[PDB]
Amino acid sequence: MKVRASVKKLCRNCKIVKRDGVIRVICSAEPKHKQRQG
Amino acid sequence: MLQPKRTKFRKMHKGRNRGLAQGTDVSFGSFGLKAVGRGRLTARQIEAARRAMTRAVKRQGKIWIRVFPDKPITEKPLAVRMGKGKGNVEYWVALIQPGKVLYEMDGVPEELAREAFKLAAAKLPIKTTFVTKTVM
Amino acid sequence: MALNLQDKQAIVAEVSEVAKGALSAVVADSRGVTVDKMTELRKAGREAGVYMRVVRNTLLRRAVEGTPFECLKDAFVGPTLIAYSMEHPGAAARLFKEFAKANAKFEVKAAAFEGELIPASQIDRLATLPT
Amino acid sequence: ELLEPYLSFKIYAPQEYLSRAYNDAPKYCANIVDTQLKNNEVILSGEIPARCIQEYRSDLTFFTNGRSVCLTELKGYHVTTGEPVCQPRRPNSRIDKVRYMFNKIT
Amino acid sequence: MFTINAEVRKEQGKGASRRLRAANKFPAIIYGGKEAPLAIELDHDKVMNMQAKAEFYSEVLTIVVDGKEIKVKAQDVQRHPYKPKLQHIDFVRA
Amino acid sequence: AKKVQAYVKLQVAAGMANPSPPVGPALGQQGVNIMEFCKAFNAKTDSIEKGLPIPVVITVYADRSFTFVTKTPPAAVLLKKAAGIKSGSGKPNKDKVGKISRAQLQEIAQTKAADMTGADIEAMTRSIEGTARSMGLVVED
RNA sequence: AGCCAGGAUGUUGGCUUAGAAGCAGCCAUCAUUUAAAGAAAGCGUAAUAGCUCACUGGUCGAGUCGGCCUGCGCGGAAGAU
Repeated sequence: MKVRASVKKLCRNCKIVKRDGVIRVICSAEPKHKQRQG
Repeated sequence: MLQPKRTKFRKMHKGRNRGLAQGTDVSFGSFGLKAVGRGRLTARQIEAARRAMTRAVKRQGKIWIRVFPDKPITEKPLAVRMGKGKGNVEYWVALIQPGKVLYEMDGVPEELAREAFKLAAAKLPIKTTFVTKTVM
Repeated sequence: MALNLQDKQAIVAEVSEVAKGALSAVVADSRGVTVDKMTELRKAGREAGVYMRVVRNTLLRRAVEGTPFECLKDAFVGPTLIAYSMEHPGAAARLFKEFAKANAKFEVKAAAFEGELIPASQIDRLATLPT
Repeated sequence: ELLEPYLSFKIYAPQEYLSRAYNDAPKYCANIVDTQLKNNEVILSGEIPARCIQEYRSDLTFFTNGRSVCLTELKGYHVTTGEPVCQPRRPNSRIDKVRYMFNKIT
Repeated sequence: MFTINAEVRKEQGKGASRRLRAANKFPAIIYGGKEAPLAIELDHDKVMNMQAKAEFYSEVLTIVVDGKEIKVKAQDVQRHPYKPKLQHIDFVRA
Repeated sequence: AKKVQAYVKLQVAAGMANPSPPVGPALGQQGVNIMEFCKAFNAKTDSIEKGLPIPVVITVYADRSFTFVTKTPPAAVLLKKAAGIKSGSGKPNKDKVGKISRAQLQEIAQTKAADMTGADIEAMTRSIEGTARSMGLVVED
């Protein structure tokens, strides 16, 4: 999975999440848009 | 890559960058790209950003460039000792104090201009912000 | 949504269609079709013009806001989706029975054709119209 | 003026997989052609160049799921395609007075 | 609604104007006519919203000071170099 | 009144019996025979002028054939013989390719009204005349 | 903010006729039926069909969305007794 420091939203289905204090971008639609780091 | 056409002197002084720039207001186009930060811009960065936004406006409207290099920047070649002389010129920075307008835009929708200026603010080491023409 | 200058205007204009209006009938297409839009509204072209207003906005504070000024009984029709259809030419026009015949003609539902206020009656089918 | 043959190549594919055969069309150099369904079986009249036609057989063995079948034959000398206009040497040799044609170049 | 309350300045100079600039207020002055110029302190938070209208730079202002009203025009204005804020305005009397 | 199933509105001129270079597979994409679009397609064409591209409903059913109801040709191809020039848009506001007038285009409008959905003829007048403005044509009011 | 709805007939529109057709690129960017619909933001096709949002109804029933100005922080931040 992508680990880019920048995590601007790709598709409209993305949603910012801060699990364990780590910013993430979960995506119910396309798995490729899922990415770590932020 | 912009560059002065003949000059009084080739090599010149490093010099300090203290102060704030004169180029405050937008004076041509409908929208500008004011520098919040401070620092020299090489001639390549002007051209790189220049094409990164000319694309987004799709060759439409008009985009002035308020800054021009006019400052030679020498460089000692690699593996050379100190002394012997001031080094040969390489590139032409233009010092940018805070508040300087860089690019101006006209003939395009505003939020599109927000996109065109954003993708060209990416190419510039200095931190800039979007502005707008005022009634004085 | 547009502010009060446009919302009130939509209500006051409906009031003007009540002062000269009379017979009307409910309709509630919970699953309507645009082909059905070319039936009851095309019928208005068969009758006369665009003046008819299906106005499907039966909010208790919107369409019912004009109720105290015109026909107080209509506020009881307020619950659930409702679409008034005011008439001007021909008092007791034949448009009322069409809402029931269309419901059997692919319309799923039409608020059980309960009707409005000409005899101050209730959910009563009526073939007795000036024809 | 380089040109290549482009013989037509009809093929039979199942209708359910027939929509997957249209994806092979963009990869194939051939242009679309008329075809008609035949009950559960389906077929369509293609026409693609012979240089890439030999790879078309690999496409019906995969997207067809084993139901693929096709057939064609060479026809139509017209074609023409890029790029560079490469040519196959060489012509010609073992003929009388051939070395004098080299003088004509300069 | 072109009206701005404004207390009179008491300490002119670059020193006191820095302390005042940080307090969400900026210095200003009214001048013109046979009368001598009078410096006019005024709030920054209010005027910053007013300039957005094209009329603020054209139609006459009615700044109130010490009870007395003084109609003025925005003949001149000084932008902050990069922060979105005003620094000083020349309210020429109308 | 069953909804969408397989019907489409695409075929070229009505005089072109059994088209193939134009439509071709598209009409044969369903189980309908290619012969269905010439032996029966011309059965209504003979009633009126030939060669006019008239869309028609093609609601295919499992029972071999299909029901259909002819409609009205588009106004774009109508602006040729009745407009003189066979051209149209491409250069709209930049120059005047042609012009007619309201006295004539409104006169044709009610012939298409059998397919058009309008409360009144005047409401269907400018909706058709406004399509010629997309062509760059300037109606003479 | 969610929720069953709706989200149109010619637009197979002229175009370089091999096709672009709400969505390659050109322009116009109509107007109607109307609680509402851009003659189109994205997806999906050789092209269509198809799937959403714009917007607008009802259910619902109290506050909410989006920028600026900054304070303090998060991530970006991996080295060898």
